[PDB]
Amino acid sequence: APPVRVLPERIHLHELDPNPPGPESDYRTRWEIPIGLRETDLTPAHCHMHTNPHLLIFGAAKSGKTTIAHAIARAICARNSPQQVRFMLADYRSGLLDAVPDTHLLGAGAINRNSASLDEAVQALAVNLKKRLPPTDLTTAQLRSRSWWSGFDVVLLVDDWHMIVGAAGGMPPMAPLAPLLPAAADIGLHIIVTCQMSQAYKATMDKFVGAAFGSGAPTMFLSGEKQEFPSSEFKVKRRPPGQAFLVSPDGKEVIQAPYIE
Ligand SMILES: Nc1ncnc2c1ncn2[C@@H]1O[C@H](COP(=O)(O)OP(=O)(O)OP(=O)(O)O)[C@@H](O)[C@H]1O
Ligand SMILES: [Mg+2]
Repeated sequence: APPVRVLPERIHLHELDPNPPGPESDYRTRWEIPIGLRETDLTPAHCHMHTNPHLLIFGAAKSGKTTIAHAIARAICARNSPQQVRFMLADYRSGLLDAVPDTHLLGAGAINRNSASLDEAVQALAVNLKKRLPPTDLTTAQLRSRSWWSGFDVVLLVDDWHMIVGAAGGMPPMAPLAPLLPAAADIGLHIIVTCQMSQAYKATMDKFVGAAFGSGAPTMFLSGEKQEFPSSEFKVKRRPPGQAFLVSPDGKEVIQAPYIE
């Protein structure tokens, strides 16, 4: 009678990521980010952010959204120096002060806790990021190689998308950045967005989260009520905190996302 071992209800980031490679490594190694422990083998699943730049995290109340975003930002910072990565945060509920060490923050206005701050920061970011757009001049050998510009990748770490949408009036938030999203891989842009499950369905059809979702961004479906998001592809159901059905074009599987105090 074989011994039972199930997906543990709490896995620390150091258990998921005991041997992180460092800034010394190449781009591919620096952006192979562990995001959780698979139920099938207690082995890390990864965000291949060197190829698909984004990650979406959907979840009901107290399902672990903020902590997971914290933990994944840490795994990214373990792999990348402040010359290789910079973080801009949307943190309306003010829970991500320590998600990133102040060495890796994108300037003095990196942490935005309200609409006025975020609008200004997103304006400045889009102006800077558009400078990295690929010319039609160059050769496709330079396209995947991203050789026409050098600098840090930008991670847009966005907690509680539903609040940003609600506090934006009727205007779309991230309007300056949404047009650049098709070129995210070419300009080194990564968005990591959490959203309450009750609004995540509406979010999958907007121009920011929906652009990443419709283009195959890996998506954690944490605990939620099936009727908030009933599409049978994803198995939206009540889950322990941190447990998620991870969906990408690369497959669908149950993971335990990392915890961090
Ligand atoms: N990866 C995880 N694994 C297990 N438990 C977790 C994990 N992350 C968070 N938790 C637990 O779940 C609780 C809620 O965590 P957290 O605030 O991150 O979720 P949330 O979705 O941001 O909640 P809120 O609805 O307040 O925004 C915490 O008390 C924490 O102990
Ligand atoms: Mg939260």
